Amino acid sequence: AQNPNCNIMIFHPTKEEFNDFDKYIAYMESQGAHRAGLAKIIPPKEWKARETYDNISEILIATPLQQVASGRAGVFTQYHKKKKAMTVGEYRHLANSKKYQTPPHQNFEDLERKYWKNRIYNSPIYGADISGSLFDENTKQWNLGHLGTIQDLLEKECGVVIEGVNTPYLYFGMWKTTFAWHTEDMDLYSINYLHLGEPKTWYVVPPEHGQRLERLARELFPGSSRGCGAFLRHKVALISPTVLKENGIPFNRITQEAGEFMVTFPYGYHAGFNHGFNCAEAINFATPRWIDYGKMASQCSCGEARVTFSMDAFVRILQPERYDLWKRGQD
Ligand SMILES: O=C(O)CNC(=O)C(=O)O
Ligand SMILES: [Mg+2]
Ligand code: NI
Ligand SMILES: [Zn+2]
Repeated sequence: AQNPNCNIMIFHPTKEEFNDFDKYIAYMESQGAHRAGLAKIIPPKEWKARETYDNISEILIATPLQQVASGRAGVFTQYHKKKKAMTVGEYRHLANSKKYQTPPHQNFEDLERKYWKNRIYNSPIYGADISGSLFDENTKQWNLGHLGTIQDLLEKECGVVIEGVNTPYLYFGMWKTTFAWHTEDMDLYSINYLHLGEPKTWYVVPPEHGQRLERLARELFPGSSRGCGAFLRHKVALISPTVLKENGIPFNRITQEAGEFMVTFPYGYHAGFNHGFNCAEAINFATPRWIDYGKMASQCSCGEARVTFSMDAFVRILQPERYDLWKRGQD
């Protein structure tokens, strides 16, 4: 078995190897990369996502989210308070203000210590989940707006044509902006490209050990657990590395820098935080290996998780028994 300790693997494809996206994912999996739940891909030196970032300031962040925490430093939830619209140039200036900017620090480890010590005492503002792309249309390789769609993958594997579309999302971050512990919708893959700015630190639980994280979460968030049998689908709970180590949960960590891709694998729980002003682009995708994960994915039916139009068909075809109850949650 390749990668039996479930370490995060880092790949350096050549420009020739960067042509065929599906083939390269399958290669990484041949080497055991999926066992970690997360992999890093450093693009060939010849590749670029676009020519410059000099003209992005007029993108609108229609609904910036202030991420307000409750709990203790290592075990907390966050809720998202909607703020007034602002442009990316206005958000960048905010991120760089004395109230929100990254503190002085020695290295990524010192910054990580400061994040876990102090996150709960601040409410950073995240421009998350913005439909759009920063890849140039002429970028042919690993262009997250030109991937094969999940609907087409389901159709190729299972023969059933379904409605729905699959487009990317932009994320504008600042110091302390936080992504809570989650797997993807329908336990899909994700791919995330850090276009510019400061790093993003990731934490990940191997897919084979995901249920250990779920059991800990039920213990740490006991009211939430009674409310919903899949409350991590709400994307609000944070647990620190120190707490995970105290409770014996297997996990790994890595920091993504500008110009790098990350792939999350089916049922790979992940969480993390931004170091400072940045912009990322991410999208879900599928492979043949995902289908069995999609069939088994948990679902929130309490009403909180509320997701996209396109998840309907995935539930309806892969999980027909759950469909009725899940759809009640959506309506
Ligand atoms: O970058 C973020 O805030 C969150 N991204 C992801 O969870 C992802 O790419 O799967
Ligand atoms: Mg612009
Ligand atoms: Ni994710
Ligand atoms: Zn729920």
